[PDB]
Amino acid sequence: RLKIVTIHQEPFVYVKPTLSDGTCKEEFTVNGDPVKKVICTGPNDTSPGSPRHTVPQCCYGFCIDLLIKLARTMNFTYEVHLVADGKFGTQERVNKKEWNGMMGELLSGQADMIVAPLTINNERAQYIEFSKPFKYQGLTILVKKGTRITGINDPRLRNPSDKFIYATVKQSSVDIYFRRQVELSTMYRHMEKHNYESAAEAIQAVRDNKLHAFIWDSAVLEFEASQKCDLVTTGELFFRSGFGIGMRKDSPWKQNVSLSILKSHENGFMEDLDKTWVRYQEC
Amino acid sequence: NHLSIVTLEEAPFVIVEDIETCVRNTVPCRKFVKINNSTNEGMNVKKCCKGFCIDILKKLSRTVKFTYDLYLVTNGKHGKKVNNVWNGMIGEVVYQRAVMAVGSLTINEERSEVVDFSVPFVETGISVMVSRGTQVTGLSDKKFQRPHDYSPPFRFGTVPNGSTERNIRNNYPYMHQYMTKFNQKGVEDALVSLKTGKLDAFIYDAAVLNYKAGRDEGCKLVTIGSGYIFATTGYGIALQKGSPWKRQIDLALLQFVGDGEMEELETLWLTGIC
Ligand SMILES: N[C@@H](CCC(=O)O)C(=O)O
Repeated sequence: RLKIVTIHQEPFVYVKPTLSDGTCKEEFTVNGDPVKKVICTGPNDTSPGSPRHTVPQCCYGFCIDLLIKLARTMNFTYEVHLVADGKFGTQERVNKKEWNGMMGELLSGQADMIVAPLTINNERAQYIEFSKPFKYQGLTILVKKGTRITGINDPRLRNPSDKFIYATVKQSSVDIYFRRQVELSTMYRHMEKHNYESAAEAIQAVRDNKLHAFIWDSAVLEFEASQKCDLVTTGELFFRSGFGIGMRKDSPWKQNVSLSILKSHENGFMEDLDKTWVRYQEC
Repeated sequence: NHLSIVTLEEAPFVIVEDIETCVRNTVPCRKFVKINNSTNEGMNVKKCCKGFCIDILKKLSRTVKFTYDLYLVTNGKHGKKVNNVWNGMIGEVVYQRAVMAVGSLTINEERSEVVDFSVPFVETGISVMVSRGTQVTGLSDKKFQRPHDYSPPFRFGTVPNGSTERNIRNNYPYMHQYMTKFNQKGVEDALVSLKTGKLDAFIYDAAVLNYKAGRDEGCKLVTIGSGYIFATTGYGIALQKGSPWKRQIDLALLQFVGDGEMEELETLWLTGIC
């Protein structure tokens, strides 16, 4: 019975309360099919430095459908939980270094597999096994409709001031990316003061004119812009990256997880998930 | 430390030139050339190789710390399983003639059963090239799926024996059997067929098609959709199963992506005027 760790990240992972009886509300997809939901335990209010009260919740979305497909293909059972600290995972200095987020849970044995929109990168690949990518995407910039920014090389990003605020999500692949590239140090120092605990909080802050630009995954940002017409993406993709399933290096499932993902791209299953969860709406 | 590496010409990933040494952005690469067809005798002609994948190989050689003897495959091309035996670059790796295969080598499920692939280093998949304005939705378009429902039927093909034909054969049996009369011997023949009106569409590797549309004279030939890709995958370095080289090659490729070294290679080799 595999312990699966995930994270709230629409449209990949939706997280909703259970009904009073502890079951999940019956719903249908955009195509009329029943939505497959799983019980996922996790903390409720994610306020930093506070105690975490774990409660059963309902999880569904692209990554949950992918998990169900992996479980049926490879004949394994599982139990899903939401990452306790609500983060994707970075390695921070404490000489000693430690991993937080889903990366920390997988390496400590709190999870056996990460099934989420987890970016494949050098830093994490030294410690864990990533599958071949289940999604190819990159980074883009989300702004309020009307905000004029050319992209990553715009002077309001490259020569920053407190008049135009931009940020990413703390302890994420975007935070890793900006901290590693010396040429991005000017931007990293600006963002460090303004980074958000979660993508949802950052997206809301762009809608509320509290954050002028949010730098994040195009797979998420393009979805948000397709749903909220006051939100737009700007500029070409940069840091073209993919999402992969994460496992420990000694996992007996690693070869078959990657073969299953390749099979899914090739037979149209991955495109079926894009049509169900990602590309069905337009602004 | 000194590794036998196999490649295959496919511009701009691997471009072959005549040699009396290899200079500039080129590396030595040999090609076995037959003396005649009534002998097994041949000679290893010294040639020079360059391109996106050659630049990747140079970076890996330096970072991972290996030297190599690069050769061009002569038994087939990228890789096909024929009577259960792999030929092409895949075959060279399977049958341990090469430690690794570097080139425009698509990662797919059946190849991953016999070789280990590195992380993908170029995004690809299956795209469709048409003359600008051709109305085709994607691979699921009825003009492709049920071709004889149209009078006259749509004329489309691929270059057989690669990952694209294998995908079409497995997914769309009627389309596949219809298409084989439009098989193109190579990408250059297919582009000529499209430009002279002998073909309506050409289905092939997305990365090569995007590169060709980028350089098309007059920018007449385009890939359908927003440069739409079915069965998104990538090119990968093929290694022997259980290779001790995979771990460090993967970390190095991921380091290059993370340091923006891949975007530079894309600008240098792939982006076109169109
Ligand atoms: N890159 C392909 C060859 C071209 C194609 O079939 O699209 C392969 O590795 O087979």
